[PDB]
Amino acid sequence: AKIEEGKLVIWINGDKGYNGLAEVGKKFEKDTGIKVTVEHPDKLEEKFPQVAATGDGPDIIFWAHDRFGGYAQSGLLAEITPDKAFQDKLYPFTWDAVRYNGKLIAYPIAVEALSLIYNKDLLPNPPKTWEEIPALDKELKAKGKSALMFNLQEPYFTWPLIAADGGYAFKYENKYDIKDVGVDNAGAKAGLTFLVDLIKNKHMNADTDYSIAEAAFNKGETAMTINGPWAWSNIDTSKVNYGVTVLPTFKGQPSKPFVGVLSAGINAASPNKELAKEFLENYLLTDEGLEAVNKDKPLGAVALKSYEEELAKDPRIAATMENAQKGEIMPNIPQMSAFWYAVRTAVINAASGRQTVDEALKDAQTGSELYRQSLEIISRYLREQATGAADTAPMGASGATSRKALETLRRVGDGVQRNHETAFQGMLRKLDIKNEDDVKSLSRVMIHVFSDGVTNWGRIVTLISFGAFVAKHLKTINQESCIEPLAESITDVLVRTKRDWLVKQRGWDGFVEFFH
Ligand SMILES: COc1cc(N2C[C@@H](C)n3c(c(CCCOc4cc(C)c(Cl)c(C)c4)c4ccc(Cl)c(-c5c(C)nn(C)c5C)c43)C2=O)c2c(cc(C(=O)O)n2C)c1OC
Ligand SMILES: OC[C@H]1O[C@H](O[C@H]2[C@H](O)[C@@H](O)[C@@H](O)O[C@@H]2CO)[C@H](O)[C@@H](O)[C@@H]1O
Repeated sequence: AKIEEGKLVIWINGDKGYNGLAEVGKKFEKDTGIKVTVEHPDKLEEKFPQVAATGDGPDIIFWAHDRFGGYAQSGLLAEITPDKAFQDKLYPFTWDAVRYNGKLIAYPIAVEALSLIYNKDLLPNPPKTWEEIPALDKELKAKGKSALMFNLQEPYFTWPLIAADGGYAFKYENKYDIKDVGVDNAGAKAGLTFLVDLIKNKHMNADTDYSIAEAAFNKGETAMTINGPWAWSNIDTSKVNYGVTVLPTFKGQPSKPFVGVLSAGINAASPNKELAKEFLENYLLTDEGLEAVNKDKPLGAVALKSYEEELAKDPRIAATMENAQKGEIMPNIPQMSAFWYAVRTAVINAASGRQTVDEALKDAQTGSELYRQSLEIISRYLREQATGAADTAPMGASGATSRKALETLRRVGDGVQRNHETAFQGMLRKLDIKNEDDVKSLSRVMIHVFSDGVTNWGRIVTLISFGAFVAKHLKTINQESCIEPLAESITDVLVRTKRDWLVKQRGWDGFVEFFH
């Protein structure tokens, strides 16, 4: 659980040009004598947060920018401080994607969007609408072919259709109303229903994954796929005559892909930060570094202006950027992980018939909102307990649940602190909480005490009640500013460790019901 000094270990996804990246790594070694090892582990985006938390993991991690806010919030990423001469070399909007709480937390590499990829020998004129695909499949079935196959196991691929008629993740208005989540509105239902009808009508198969769709397209069995620039390499190898074009419309509106910026972050625990900065700035993020990677697997529209000027002339890149402009740049906020996990489950379940569309997307909504809803409740309870007066500000979206949960919490939590005063007092003294630093350390003890045994609402109340007990203390010793970080810490333990149980209860609505 310690990163070796004097070399660089890099993680990148197995669908990217890791062989090309290693070539850049060989050029680095040739100059510096430093060995660069490139790995592509399965589920690297899930592994990185676990291993980095213990001071382990790679020196550099590559992923789309959406995951990096969560990493940064957890303290896992070194701040990046390029000089102006280096910053000026990349498009300002790519830097924006890797900015979190005012600070740059990675190097942007390339802009990625999904496009429609089509076999020009089977389909000289690709469909402009989703709606015409059923009839097109019927035509192609008569030839022993099919219209469309794409990965149905990852929600990234289905999201453009879900968002077309009005589905959205976190509402953007001045900022991201994390409280306003749009995964179960009429637009999202209409899009996912269209997909589920395609499967029911035998135009697609719920089990199709990345590998199956890729093989089917690259063997000329299906006339269309939906994929990103990284996929073009393998299609070149297959010698399918393909084009890349704008995704189909749904209900007269453009498909709206979530746009990712492939980004390179530096592990906060790396003893090799200067090596990493040197590698990224002066080897990778150059014309020749990016070309080496791009020649292995296309990056998309790269962040480096000098090299993108060349790539932009490619009609596949123009198509990529057209789709991107119709879509939206992903948030990098910490709750994106939870959003993706919820929507993944919803798509799979609706596709398989395990849930209806309405059942599936309702669960997704609950799952995506759970962090913020929980924090509203816990923060307000903590602060009103500590100060003696309630917060007057409006709840917001799903404000009844919040209000009702806080009402219930007050009633059911009243007993608890009195009833367990002695044990709460004893635990308080052993913890010796004095400052914000102490608060940040509590996470481990807290997890431990809330571990094992059973899960029920009473125990959740006990968790939060001790929270309020600590908050009251923090206020009396003039550390009122520590209550909000205490609330965040309790929320994080709750929603992570109890996610599936919470969603099963219909979230905080279950709580209000249970103590009715
Ligand atoms: C093992 O299975 C259990 C355990 C519990 N309990 C009882 C005791 C151990 N307990 C519990 C909590 C809430 C979870 C942790 O809460 C926090 C802890 C820390 C360190 C922080 Cl900083 C914060 C903000 C919250 C307790 C919280 C405080 C104390 Cl002092 C105790 C406690 C008591 C009472 N006696 N002792 C010796 C201690 C250490 C806390 C906790 O989860 C269970 C259940 C089921 C329930 C229930 O139905 O209510 N409870 C409360 C359980 O499953 C069998
Ligand atoms: O499906 C959810 C998944 O979507 C995105 O991951 C993409 C990634 O951006 C692409 O570069 C490519 O590798 O395909 C992935 C989908 O399989 C998000 O970036 C990711 O965080 C999320 O889990």
